[PDB]
Amino acid sequence: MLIPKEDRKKIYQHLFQEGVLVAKKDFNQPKHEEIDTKNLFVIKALQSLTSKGFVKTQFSWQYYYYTLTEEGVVYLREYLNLPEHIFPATYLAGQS
Amino acid sequence: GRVRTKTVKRASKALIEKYYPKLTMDFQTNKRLCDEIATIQSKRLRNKIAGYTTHLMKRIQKGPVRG
Amino acid sequence: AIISKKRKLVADGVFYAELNEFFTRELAEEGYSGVEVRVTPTKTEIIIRATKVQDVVGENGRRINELTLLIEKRFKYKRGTIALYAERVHDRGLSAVAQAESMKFKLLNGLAIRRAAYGVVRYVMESGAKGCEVVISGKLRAARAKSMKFADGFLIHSGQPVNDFIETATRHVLLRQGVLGIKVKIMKDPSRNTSGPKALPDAVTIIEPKEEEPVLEPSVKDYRPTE
Amino acid sequence: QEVVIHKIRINLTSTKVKQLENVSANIIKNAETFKLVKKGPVRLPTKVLKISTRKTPNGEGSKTWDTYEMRIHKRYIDLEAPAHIVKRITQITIEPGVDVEVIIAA
RNA sequence: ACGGAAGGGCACCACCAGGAGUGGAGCCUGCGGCUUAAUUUGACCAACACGGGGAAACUCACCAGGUCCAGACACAAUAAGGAUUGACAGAUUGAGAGCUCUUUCUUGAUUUUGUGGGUGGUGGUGCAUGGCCGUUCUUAGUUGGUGGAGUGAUUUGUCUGCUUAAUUGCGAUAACGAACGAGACCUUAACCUACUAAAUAGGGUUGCUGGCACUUGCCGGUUGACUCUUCUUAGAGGGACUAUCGGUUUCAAGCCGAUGGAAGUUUGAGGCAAUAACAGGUCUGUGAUGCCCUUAGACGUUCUGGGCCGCACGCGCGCUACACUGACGGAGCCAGCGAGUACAACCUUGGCCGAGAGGUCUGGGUAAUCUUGUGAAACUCCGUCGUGCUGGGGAUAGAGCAUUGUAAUUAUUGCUCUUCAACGAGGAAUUCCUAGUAAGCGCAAGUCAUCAGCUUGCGUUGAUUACGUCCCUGCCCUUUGUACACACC
Ligand SMILES: [Mg+2]
Ligand SMILES: [Mg+2]
Ligand SMILES: [Mg+2]
Ligand SMILES: [Mg+2]
Ligand SMILES: [Mg+2]
Ligand SMILES: [Mg+2]
Ligand SMILES: [Mg+2]
Ligand SMILES: [Mg+2]
Ligand SMILES: [Mg+2]
Ligand SMILES: [Mg+2]
Ligand SMILES: [Mg+2]
Ligand SMILES: [Mg+2]
Ligand SMILES: [Mg+2]
Ligand SMILES: [Mg+2]
Ligand SMILES: [Mg+2]
Ligand SMILES: [Mg+2]
Ligand SMILES: [Mg+2]
Ligand SMILES: [Mg+2]
Ligand SMILES: [Mg+2]
Ligand SMILES: [Mg+2]
Ligand SMILES: [Mg+2]
Ligand SMILES: [Mg+2]
Ligand SMILES: [Mg+2]
Ligand SMILES: [Mg+2]
Ligand SMILES: [Mg+2]
Ligand SMILES: [Mg+2]
Ligand SMILES: [Mg+2]
Ligand SMILES: [Mg+2]
Ligand SMILES: [Mg+2]
Ligand SMILES: [Mg+2]
Ligand SMILES: [Mg+2]
Ligand SMILES: [Mg+2]
Ligand SMILES: [Mg+2]
Ligand SMILES: [Mg+2]
Ligand SMILES: [Mg+2]
Ligand SMILES: [Mg+2]
Repeated sequence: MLIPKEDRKKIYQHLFQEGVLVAKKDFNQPKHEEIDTKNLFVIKALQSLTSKGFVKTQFSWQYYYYTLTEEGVVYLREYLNLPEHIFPATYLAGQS
Repeated sequence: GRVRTKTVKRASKALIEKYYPKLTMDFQTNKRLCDEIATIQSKRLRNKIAGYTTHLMKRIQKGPVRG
Repeated sequence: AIISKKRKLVADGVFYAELNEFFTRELAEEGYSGVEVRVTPTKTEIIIRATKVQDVVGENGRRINELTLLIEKRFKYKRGTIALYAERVHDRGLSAVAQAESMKFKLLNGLAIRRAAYGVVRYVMESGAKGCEVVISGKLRAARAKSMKFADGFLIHSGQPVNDFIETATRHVLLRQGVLGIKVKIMKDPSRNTSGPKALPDAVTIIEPKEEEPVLEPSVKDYRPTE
Repeated sequence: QEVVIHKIRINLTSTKVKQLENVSANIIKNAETFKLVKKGPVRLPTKVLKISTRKTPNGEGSKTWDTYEMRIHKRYIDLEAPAHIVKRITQITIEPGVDVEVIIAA
């Protein structure tokens, strides 16, 4: 997919700062939620990342659950050039 | 077409054979006895059991019967 | 959030269906059994009953965490207002869902169909169940379809005893030549079935009478009078 | 200084009965324990949520339908009761399934 | 398994006695055939108002065309002196499409062209499959463990009788104990002046008033007070178990009648509902799916328009009718299931307009609160009509007014005026049904932006005739015969 690099930057940076996406299956919608970009290339970008081996996908009731695996974290950190001591929001020990 | 299938007949037979001194001729007293001395799950089955128990009691009172 | 109460309950039910199917998709490798949705004044607790609880939690307790995040975005919840909880199944033998998933996994590894089915039945009856049954339908080593039936104990079929005691589970297994359909039925022990009836509808229990001695004819035994 | 009675109202919902009735009974017991005046757990007509559905997913076969339904029981309660004990009662004794809602109506 | 073989039992998807019908007519809808670019397709008791299939767009699957990649990933290849992307204006187009061209400008490694591979597919195969449902079969039928008989396939248990709706029981017994089915069980409908209670349900007394009567009474209004739960609700419970009695029964299972009852058909109605099976249907519900096909001008996806509705013709559900037990006017005025707006715009009261459809202004209702007492139709009372295809019938058309809709022509639908056709109770034949049942009558809900003549439910008025049989069509068990086992097709 041909994604302008700034919208792809938004996608990658959001996926990193928290770690998960839902991405309703309905294409052609104007804006994906909490991303302010088109849902279509959100879905396609996470599909490409999964094909890489960085995002585990899970389709159920059209809501494309996305989760970031460790090599995904490393790849995003190298791409986002953010310091190597910050982890996505999932890794935070928000336990019981 | 009321035939009172296996369960009620066997239960009433055991009821008579284990509790004849306490059983009576009356349906309501034997109904309370069935409630107290046996754990019948529903209440329609309890009523059928008490009714057949009363019938068997009446037959026994008339005379000695098989089984 | 204002909405009709009947519509609110329907939405709650469809949300529970949401959660159950999503967890079935995700935690299938975990021997998923069931999910409970408890609603408090502040938190929407979601208890997960699964076999591999420690793997469900994951390292440092992050897996559950990210799962929670998905829910918070699946239903537009708020942080803190929702929280997951992973619990071990009370007895993995009795839950037909877990057995169905486990023996689907066994089928996935090319294990013998008859051997896997009989092992499942044996384990279930070992758990204390009053009867188990498994239907394996599909292309069992032949082009023509056929259904194999394995059973032991007794399985009722009519009346809500079918709902009160026997629990069923249906699964699909993907092989290199087609799909196999798997149906698992377990009739739990009614005596141990809490929160409901504790016996079959026609199960009649008669209390054994106590034996007493009557011979004492006069027996005017006197207590000390009180006033 | 919350002596002003809020004439507060507690309403309930569920798709099941025994736990709903249990919650209502506990609410009434709590209300009587601290000497509160009330209108009892007034029963509301159980709304039957019904869908008819054709059984066959493909239209073939003899015409066979089915009806699925829940029942919703409401059993609202209102209290002419003090402030803090009432809110404590609402925030305690909660059972999954039964849904509690509170209206001040003051 | 079958018998135009026997015995014993059953069923209004059988009949008798009937009722209402359909088949005759218009129309609506679904098939076939024809036609067409397409008139998309699957079903042929158990296909045909069925796929929730009431499709104007979408739906969609068909047709004439126009777009785009929503071809991940790996490698090679170009390539940062441009891999590429996009576009004003014009030709082109149906388009205000940079689809394609004229010119040029913009854009930056996401891409582009080749290989592998992958996805998408209402593409094919239900004769590869799952799941589900239908049917065999609404009948009462199945099964294995020790034991007996057979060399054996198999058999007895599962039966001579009687009884039951029932392999339901009484029993007799090479059978004994058991399991599934039936029953039991849940929902629903009754009955509860017994309990708990209620300004989201009702009632009484008394206030504050209205009117009429004049005697202190009647019919009303008030969210003023006190009190109650008979009805209305819904929880725990009670109640019927063929209870008592009389007949009849190897006197046992049980049947028949009367009485008391609310209820005596299993109390009515259902929901689940066994073994075995069908090459029954569904890939067109599924991101359920194996294989095969396609994967760039695509069978992917989207846009425009058309079709799924055509019409020499046959058939299947129905609706309106052929009138006097009626049509049309007024007046009376009676329900029960429902449903109803939030990130959207639902149910609509009430007040003004319009003759109506409808319009407008406000106000309730996220619901025992408001629509709503859904003041519904049939029905009832008084009149007009008067046996005339007539004031029946309202199809087919002409014109106009509105609503939903981006869009209504191939009339969406509603309303107003007019033409008013066939239709005279419908052959052979054939369907459904034994009590609040059939039938008549409508209302609600699912389809729904608008549209039902459909279906699922609900209630109103409410019967004639059975209360039996194996004669037709079948079903269950037993006996017998068979040259049948793809099993009398
Ligand atoms: Mg049973
Ligand atoms: Mg049953
Ligand atoms: Mg017939
Ligand atoms: Mg006849
Ligand atoms: Mg007719
Ligand atoms: Mg006709
Ligand atoms: Mg005809
Ligand atoms: Mg056609
Ligand atoms: Mg049939
Ligand atoms: Mg239409
Ligand atoms: Mg189109
Ligand atoms: Mg179309
Ligand atoms: Mg085209
Ligand atoms: Mg598809
Ligand atoms: Mg397509
Ligand atoms: Mg088939
Ligand atoms: Mg059957
Ligand atoms: Mg043997
Ligand atoms: Mg036999
Ligand atoms: Mg009462
Ligand atoms: Mg007698
Ligand atoms: Mg019944
Ligand atoms: Mg076939
Ligand atoms: Mg396909
Ligand atoms: Mg059609
Ligand atoms: Mg039909
Ligand atoms: Mg009239
Ligand atoms: Mg009403
Ligand atoms: Mg009316
Ligand atoms: Mg005329
Ligand atoms: Mg007329
Ligand atoms: Mg009529
Ligand atoms: Mg229809
Ligand atoms: Mg009969
Ligand atoms: Mg032969
Ligand atoms: Mg012949």
